[PDB]
Amino acid sequence: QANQKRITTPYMTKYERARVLGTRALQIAMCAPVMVELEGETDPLLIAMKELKARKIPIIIRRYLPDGSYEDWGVDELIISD
Amino acid sequence: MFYHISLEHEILLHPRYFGPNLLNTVKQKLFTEVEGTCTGKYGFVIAVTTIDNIGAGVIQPGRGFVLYPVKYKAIVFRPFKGEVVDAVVTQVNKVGLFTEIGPMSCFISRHSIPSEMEFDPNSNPPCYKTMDEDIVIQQDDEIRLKIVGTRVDKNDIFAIGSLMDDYLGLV
Amino acid sequence: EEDASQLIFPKEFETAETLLNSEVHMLLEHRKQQNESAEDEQELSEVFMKTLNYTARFSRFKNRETIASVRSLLLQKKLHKFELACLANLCPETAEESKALIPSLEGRFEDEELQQILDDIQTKRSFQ
Amino acid sequence: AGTGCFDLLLDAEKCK
Repeated sequence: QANQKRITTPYMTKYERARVLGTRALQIAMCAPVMVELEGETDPLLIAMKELKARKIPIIIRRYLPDGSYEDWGVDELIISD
Repeated sequence: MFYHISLEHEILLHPRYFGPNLLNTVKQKLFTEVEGTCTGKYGFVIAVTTIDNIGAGVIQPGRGFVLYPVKYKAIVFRPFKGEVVDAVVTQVNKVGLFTEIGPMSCFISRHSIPSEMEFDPNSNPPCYKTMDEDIVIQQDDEIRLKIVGTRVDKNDIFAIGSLMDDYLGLV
Repeated sequence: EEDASQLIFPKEFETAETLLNSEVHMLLEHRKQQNESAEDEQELSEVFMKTLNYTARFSRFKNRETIASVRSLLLQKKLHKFELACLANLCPETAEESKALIPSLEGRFEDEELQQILDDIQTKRSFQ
Repeated sequence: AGTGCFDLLLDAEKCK
């Protein structure tokens, strides 16, 4: 599939947001480096949401198409609504 | 026989290693694990020459250990049946010769040593020799042998040698 | 099920590229150079030791470009990679030694053409 | 279904 033309939505779905936040929160809880600055946050979920708001989550969403191909979107490339 | 081939491997990283310098840790982890190992499929794994590509991390469900496929070219040593190879005689016994082909141990039984050769434990080095002593096989000698058998044991291959046909034996 | 004499190999080793004890030797020497420097790295395995010593003892070529030339000439000759690296590792002296050591060469070449191939190998063999 | 209709991959070039 041509990465120059990705047909899927440029928005992050609610399910993508949910799973990305959960995954990154688990990664933080397992002592992964944090990409944003931290005032006093110790809850991995809060840190993951701060990273998502900052657009600094190092995860790629591989969206599968019904035909079998896939499209890779960086979390910073998608439009975060909520 | 020494091959250079491409291989696939998956590594599970403890989470402590995420950050800068991570890929170098990935390569060093591959070097640690696969080098020195031996597989019945690919024979012994001599060393990892080069890493072609690092596959994208995939997050496993739970347990968060990220999983990296690695494509890499490496040197392996895998004999085959009927192959003639240079070997070194490390120890001798009445049963036969235990020789080494690089990493591999290879055995030549007394029946596989030709009939002209008799075992002499009495020699200062125990050795094999003809009554005339014309051809004497003792430790450290270089020999040529056919691999007439290969056997895998706990991922480690050891072979069976034979000196029957022409152009074999002492070099 | 696999035979070198009958030239039967598993589907894993067809595109596999063969090596010479001299090629393996030089690559292992290079790997030894990387392990010597770049500290805080594990020492090479005892298996690495045994194979390095083996390929050191039987290395018939002590020079890089000589190895490359041996390779290149024999690739100009129509032969299997297994026959390529086996002949280069063995350095047979007589065409009947090539056929006894490598039975896969039965009927492939005439013993005179094979003999001159051998003499090309032997002349490229380096003194030590 | 929902959160399972896609895969997540680690972004090696962005962990820096």
